[PDB]
Amino acid sequence: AGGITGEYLMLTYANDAKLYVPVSSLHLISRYAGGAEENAPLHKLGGDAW
Amino acid sequence: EAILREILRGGQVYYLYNDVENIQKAAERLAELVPEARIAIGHGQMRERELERVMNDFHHQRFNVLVCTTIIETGIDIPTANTIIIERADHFGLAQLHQLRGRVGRSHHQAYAWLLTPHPKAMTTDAQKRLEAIASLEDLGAGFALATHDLEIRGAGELLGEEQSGSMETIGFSLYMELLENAVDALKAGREPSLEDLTS
Amino acid sequence: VYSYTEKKRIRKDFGKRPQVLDVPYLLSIQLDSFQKFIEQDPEGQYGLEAAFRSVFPIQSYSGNSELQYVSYRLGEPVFDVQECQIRGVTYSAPLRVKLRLVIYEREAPEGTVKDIKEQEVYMGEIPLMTDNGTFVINGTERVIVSQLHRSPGVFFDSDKGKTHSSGKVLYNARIIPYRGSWLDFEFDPKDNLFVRIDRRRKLPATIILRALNYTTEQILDLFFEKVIFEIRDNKLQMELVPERLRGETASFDIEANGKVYVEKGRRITARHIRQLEKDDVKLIEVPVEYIAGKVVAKDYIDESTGELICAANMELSLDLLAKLSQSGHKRIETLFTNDLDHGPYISETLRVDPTNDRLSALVEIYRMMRPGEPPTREAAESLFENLFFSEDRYDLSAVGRMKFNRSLLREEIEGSGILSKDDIIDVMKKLIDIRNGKGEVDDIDHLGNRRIRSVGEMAENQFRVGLVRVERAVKERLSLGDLDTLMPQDMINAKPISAAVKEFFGSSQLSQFMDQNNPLSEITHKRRISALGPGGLTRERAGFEVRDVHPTHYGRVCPIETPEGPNIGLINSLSVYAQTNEYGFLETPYRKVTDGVVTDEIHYLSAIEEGNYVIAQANSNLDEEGHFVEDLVTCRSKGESSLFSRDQVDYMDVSTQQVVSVGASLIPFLEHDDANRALMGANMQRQAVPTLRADKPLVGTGMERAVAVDSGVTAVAKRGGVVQYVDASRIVIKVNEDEMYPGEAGIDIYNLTKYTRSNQNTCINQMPCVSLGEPVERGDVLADGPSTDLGELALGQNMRVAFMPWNGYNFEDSILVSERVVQEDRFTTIHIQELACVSRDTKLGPEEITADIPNVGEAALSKLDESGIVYIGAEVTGGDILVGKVTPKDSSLRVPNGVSGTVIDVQVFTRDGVEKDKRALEIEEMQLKQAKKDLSEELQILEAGLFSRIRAVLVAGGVEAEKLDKLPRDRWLELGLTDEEKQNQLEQLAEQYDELKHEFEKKLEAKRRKITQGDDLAPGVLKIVKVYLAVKRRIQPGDKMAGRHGNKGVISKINPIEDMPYDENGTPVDIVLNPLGVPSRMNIGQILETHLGMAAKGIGDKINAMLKQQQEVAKLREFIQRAYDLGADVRQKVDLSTFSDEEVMRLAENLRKGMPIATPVFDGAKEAEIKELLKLGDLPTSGQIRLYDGRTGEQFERPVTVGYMYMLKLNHLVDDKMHARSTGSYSLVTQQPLGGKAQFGGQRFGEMEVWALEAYGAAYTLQEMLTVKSDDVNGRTKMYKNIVDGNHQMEPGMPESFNVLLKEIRSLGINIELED
Amino acid sequence: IETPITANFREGLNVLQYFISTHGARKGLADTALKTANSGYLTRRLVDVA
Amino acid sequence: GITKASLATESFISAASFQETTRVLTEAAVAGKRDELRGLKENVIVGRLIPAGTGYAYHQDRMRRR
Amino acid sequence: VPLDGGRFATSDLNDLYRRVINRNNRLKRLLDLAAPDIIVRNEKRMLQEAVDALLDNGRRGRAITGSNKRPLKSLADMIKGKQGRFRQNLLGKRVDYSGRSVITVGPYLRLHQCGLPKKMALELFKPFIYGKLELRGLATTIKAAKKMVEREEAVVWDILDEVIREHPVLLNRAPTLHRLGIQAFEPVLIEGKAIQLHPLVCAAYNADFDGDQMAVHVPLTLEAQLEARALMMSTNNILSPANGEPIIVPS
RNA sequence: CGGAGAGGUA
Ligand SMILES: [Mg+2]
Repeated sequence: AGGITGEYLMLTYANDAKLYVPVSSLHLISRYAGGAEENAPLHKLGGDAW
Repeated sequence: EAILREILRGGQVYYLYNDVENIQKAAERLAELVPEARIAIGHGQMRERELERVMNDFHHQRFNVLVCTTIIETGIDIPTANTIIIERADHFGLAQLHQLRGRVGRSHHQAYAWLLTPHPKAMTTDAQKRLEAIASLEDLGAGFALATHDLEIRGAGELLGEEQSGSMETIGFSLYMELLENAVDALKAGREPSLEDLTS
Repeated sequence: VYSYTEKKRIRKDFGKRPQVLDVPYLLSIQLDSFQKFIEQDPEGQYGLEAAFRSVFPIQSYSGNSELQYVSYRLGEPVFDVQECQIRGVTYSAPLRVKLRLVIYEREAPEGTVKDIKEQEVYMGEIPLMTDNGTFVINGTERVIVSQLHRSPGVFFDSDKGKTHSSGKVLYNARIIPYRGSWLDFEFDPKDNLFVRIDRRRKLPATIILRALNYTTEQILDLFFEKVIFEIRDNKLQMELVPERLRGETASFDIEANGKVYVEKGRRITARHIRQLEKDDVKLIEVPVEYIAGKVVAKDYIDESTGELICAANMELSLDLLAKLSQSGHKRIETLFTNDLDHGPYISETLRVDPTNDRLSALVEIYRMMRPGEPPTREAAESLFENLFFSEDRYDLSAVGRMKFNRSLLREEIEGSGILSKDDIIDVMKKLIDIRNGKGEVDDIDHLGNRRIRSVGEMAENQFRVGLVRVERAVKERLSLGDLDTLMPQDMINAKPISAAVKEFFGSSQLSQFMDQNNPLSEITHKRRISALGPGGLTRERAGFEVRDVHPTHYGRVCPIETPEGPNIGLINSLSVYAQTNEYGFLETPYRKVTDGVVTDEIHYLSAIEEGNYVIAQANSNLDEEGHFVEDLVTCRSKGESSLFSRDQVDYMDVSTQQVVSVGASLIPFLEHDDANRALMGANMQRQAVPTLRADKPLVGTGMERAVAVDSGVTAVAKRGGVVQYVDASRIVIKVNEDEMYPGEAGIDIYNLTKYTRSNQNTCINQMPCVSLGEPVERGDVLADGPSTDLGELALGQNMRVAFMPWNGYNFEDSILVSERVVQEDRFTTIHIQELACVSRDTKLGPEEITADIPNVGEAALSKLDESGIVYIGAEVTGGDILVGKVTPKDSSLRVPNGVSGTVIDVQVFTRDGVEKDKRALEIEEMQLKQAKKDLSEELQILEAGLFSRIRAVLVAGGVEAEKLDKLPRDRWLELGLTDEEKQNQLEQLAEQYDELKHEFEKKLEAKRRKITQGDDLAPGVLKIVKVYLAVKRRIQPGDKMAGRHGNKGVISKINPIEDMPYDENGTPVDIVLNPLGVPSRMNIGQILETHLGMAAKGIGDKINAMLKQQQEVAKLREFIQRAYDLGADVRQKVDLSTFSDEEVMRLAENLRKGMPIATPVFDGAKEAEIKELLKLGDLPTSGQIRLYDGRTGEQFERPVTVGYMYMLKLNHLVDDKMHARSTGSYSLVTQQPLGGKAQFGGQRFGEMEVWALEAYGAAYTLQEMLTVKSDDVNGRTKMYKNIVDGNHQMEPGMPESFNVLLKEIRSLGINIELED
Repeated sequence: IETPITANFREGLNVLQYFISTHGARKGLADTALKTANSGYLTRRLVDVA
Repeated sequence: GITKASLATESFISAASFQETTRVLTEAAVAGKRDELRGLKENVIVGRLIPAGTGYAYHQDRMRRR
Repeated sequence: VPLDGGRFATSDLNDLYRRVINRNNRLKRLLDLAAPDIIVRNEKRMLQEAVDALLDNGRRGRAITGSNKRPLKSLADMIKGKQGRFRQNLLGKRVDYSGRSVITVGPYLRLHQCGLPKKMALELFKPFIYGKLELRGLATTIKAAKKMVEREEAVVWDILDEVIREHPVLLNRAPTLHRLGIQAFEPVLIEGKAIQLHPLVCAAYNADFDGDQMAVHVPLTLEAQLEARALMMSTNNILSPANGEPIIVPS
């Protein structure tokens, strides 16, 4: 991230737009609450802004 | 050097950043550049009570530099504020540039109005034209000349419609006068009430 | 040893040099440069990866988010190249790149990541070079030629003495960086070294010296030699080096150690210096006048009072030395000045310099740089520090640093991309040395100074220019707030990249329309070396210095092949073996000559390294070991040729044909032509039209196969095997069992391109040369393209010629062509033209193309269908209707006046949404049927191949001859076969057949969608129809046909057969050339080719005799072996005993029409071999025969030359050129007739032709040609009426284009009028 | 050049002598082209003075 | 020279259809010059007969008429 | 003029005149308003600049630009140079009744006659054919004669042989360097497509037969035909004007 | 029948 090393969480949302968040900020992550771990949908990052 | 020129004189500075997300950063960036300043922020998306709080602090000189967006276009003009520094004179209306350039002064203190621009290749061609337009015609009574030069830069919008300042190829002046006199004849002829009046 | 395509017809190769390096792939520059452009670069220094690492990662302005780059990948083209040419769309590929956006959170300090997103963003459409070298940009196939421009570095140039008229030369030096501000040092005629930057105002160079933190003392220490004086007991003793007195005159008594060495008035001899060295002298007593003019080195301060006695760089004098000595100064340091060896060019500049220290020097540089802006300290020092010493605002490339360090005699060709202190000091020292004469200037047209900027580099430059705009847009958009909701693709627009790559590939001075009326014209247009273009010299402002052929051109650039006319030598063409260095300079191969043995290791020497060694000649005779037979061999040492010892050589040329290009290597007997006629031969061989049936040259140079195969016109086999089905429109190759891949074995398909239209309106059509049931190998030519015969270049026809004057019908350069030539249908060439009709969207409704048009007979609608489009295959003539169109109020597409032909292809385009007509619909139904037939035939042929391999692997482990046919081919898995690895192979092939079944069900629908998809057109039109006419322009008096040796000339009569000069056997000559064109234009190669062709047709006629009557294979084998022998130690050595007695009967079937001969360019067949080969046939070995007249039937005395000259028909027809006009259209602003042939225009009677009538007495003729015929409309209408009424009389009046002039001057403030 | 091309056109020319002959011919051709360009203006100037 | 002797002609059309037209027009419009149509070029410009060959007799007739 | 796509051509003079009219109207209004001196001073400055741009653009360094980073063509730019009126449209101009074709030898010709293709000869002499067809009574209008010539019946070739008969045409080469570069010639009708040229005059024309093209002009009036036959015919130019020596030397 | 650029023939 500009000369530093880091470990991150790969999240593959819809259309394989990868998102990473550091392991330090793990409290931004929760398990799916709908009970549909084999039926969950897939959002796109940020939404259709433009 | 401009900020210390205005501070050690004893007057406030209108720093014009024209952004809401990055102005918070620009506060400490300017504070790090100028330790000798007392900088605070004011923008339109504040809760409208802190905004007037900052303004009534600013009338009483409790802090010199006000990094602020174009809320000062309305202006609450004080005596000491006497140096406006536009951070991005690249993208601004020419009318806006002149009006903010008129927001300083109102005293016997000689004021200044810097217009900081980016690299001359980086700015657009219309941005260039606006910049030599504001740089050249600098004297007393340049209010009319700036708008006269603004015309033929943007072009007068469609005469019979909305949307001032557009380069459209709509109806000309000759046809407009014809339409107006035809309307006058057809109105003055038979008893015909007004359109908006029958909106009553 | 012989490929099966080269066992069909073995070209007898003359020539004695054994070739040590085969010709490279002739399109290596284009293909290798563009694969240097688009390839993943792990080192990261070339192409797209280098541009992405140069621009990305980009920081936002607020410094809270950077956008960084991970990897990139080319997508797949939505269209194929044939469809790209059809629809008129760029053959491009999507550029999918994985950018990665970070976000810094505002709470934590600088350097922290909140969220980091990363997705594959689409940017730009980069066009792809096809598998030949040609891009497809809008269906117009464009070729981008390489450019030959100045390499960034240092150039020590000069005026030759052509300013201020004193005869003084002004040596100047110039640093040209790749990217940054130029620097250049120059002299003034007052011997002052001045500096200037980017042609701004001219400063003293000592200012730049001071700006690098140099005092005056350091300047004088670095730029001068010192002389040591010491005031002592008597005189000013002075330490002297013996060599310091060379070339001076003695002014006093030079005496040392009680020995008077030199008397005054003497020029200091060499004996003086030798005796001074022998006697071991160091010290001289000098008189006081020998300090009275010289200049001190160092400023000398008082040892007691601390005050300065003499300033730095000040001339000493009498009282000056007195005050110096009274301050206790013992040592004096002086400038070793001269007038011929070490001049005072620095000291005088220091004197004229009005600046005394570094900071005022920086201020002076600021005030020269920026008028106005009163300088400060930090502004000036920052300007100078980023003017030449910033890695971002100033950058020599790696080639720049290479040229810089090479030209300054350094050793490190690697270094920083910026300048330094010692670099500028070394440049200054070199310039001063060049002024002193030690060292020499650099000629600019030396190929070490000029660099090849090929397609990869120019496209990378334009892509970087496209990227830097996206950089700014992404910068300001990232500076805009609320960054968490956005994503890559939102801030980054593809439009700047696509626009700035399309303005290069589409409309640039180097991305030019492909000359495409040959294979040779294509393959020598893809290797042009243009000196023009951006960053290069202008076409009409190039002196004779550039246009000459420099002695460095040997082996790198062809010296003969270049256009003649306004740009001679600006558009040079590459040589055969020349390549591009890793920096861009042109390098050529050489054989390394060891101690005494010419080895076979190939060193590629550039244009600079060549000057150090000495290089042998291409044909210097060595014998079987690498030892030269002569002890004095011709060689090239340094831009000049000489005669060197047998051990002194360092390198040999690789091959005898490395000097010439590919367009001029196909001229037989080139070593006998002139160079003007060889130039004309190459430039017209570039223009030959592909005829009806291609015919091999009987006399080639063995380069024909390389030109045919390397260009993409032929269809050559990718993998060898056995041919399975030959059509006139496709070729199917079943692969051999060993080259074939394990999974998806299949068999190869080559869909030949039928009668499509070239760029030059000629017909290109591949046709198969391999018969059914015939083995082919890898690299075997299957289909011959336009003007190729069995995979070798055949541009024209080989024709029986006789050299004699024949009743003046071949007077100046004309040609007399027999009528047998037009009967035998050999020069009749197909010409395909494309006419387009448009359906505009216009006021009062758009135009309908349905047949209904007014004021036409039914003969004008006889050929058009119900839909208004002429049928495919309907013979049209000039003035017919191809597509009827109406004026909303006869806007039809009519055949142009004069052209015949057959309509062979109708294509209709339509915007999506607009309904189509019935013939349009049937066109898409035939297109759907054709695409479905192609895909389904591919599917079933691939099924047959897969099941053939299935039955082939079924031989062992479960063989069932009858069980395999109890069920059909589909269920060929669950049969009896033990569950082993073989069942796994069956599963692989059958499941991949299932994959082919899925490929069918998706691909068919994709092609159906493509066919029914509307196509993007320019706004304003609705539907576009294109009609393809095919004309067969044969031959007539006027069609300009030429030879290979630059003997052009139109033909003047189609002479009947019986009038042609026939020989003693009865065979009529086909063409009667002129002898008078041979002496004055010294192209003797055409006579030598005539004799050699006579010999070749004699051998072919003997084989035809032994074949027409049936004779056993031993006779043919013996005669063919005798023919392939008899060379004076040639290198061919074909042995017919390895031929299987069937392929002899095919070889002699191909040899019955003349035995083809190879004559390599400068190592050709001598006269003795030609005489011997004529003697093998029963022809007279003098070349000439007695030839009876045709009409009178008596004998031409003085027996004349007959032979077989290979003639071409050039693309300067007479159907194209002839034009005439009585009255037509007229121009608008000026009522003069239009100009051109497309416009129905009249010839221009110009300035010179008006003087040619004033020089006569023709006043009336001139008056009508500039008033009545042309300009006076009230005169020309009445003149037309008078001519129709039988009365020839002009009422001239006043020309209208003088009234136009009168109004255009009267519309200024000038009153111009006519008096009484 | 101190070494003349010692061979006629009936015999061959080796590579180096052909290179020198090529130089002579290229000088002649370029001189012809820009010479015609120079001569046209000269004959124009004489025509419009006489 | 032929350049300057062609520009310093008494007829401004014969010096304006030569090179450097704008200076000739200014210098010949300030001075109020007059062109009598004598040469073989100004008659080409204005489209009447050449006064050299078969038009010489016509121009002689026109000169003797006035 | 329109570019066929719903637009019109630029016609730079209209742009310059538009600038002048705009500036002049602005100045007129500002004078009607009794405006302050600085703004009317600036407007008069820019009006003067517009007039200098319209009359002679490029005499000032800042050449005005409309598009393409290209200076506009002013009034004075339509007169100067190779492309002005004087040199391009006045001294030398395009002509009717003219043609152009490749040349071949045809050494059977006499010195006064040159070949001429049937198609070119029919196309140059079309009004003469119309006159003769109206005279013979074979078409009692111009339209029917036009259709007849367009159809090429076998009567119009007889009409050609009646109108070619003794009617010189002027042959011309491209770089007409001296007065022997335009020569009259009586035509002989040829069933080809090349202008056959008697090989004695190739010395005068400097015309090799290696692809040269020559232009055929047709003198119309009686004065012009007599001028061609008396002055310009090939049998009169056998002595060059540069020296008394012949120019019809057997070459 | 506008402009720019690229070629080509004599
Ligand atoms: Mg010629």
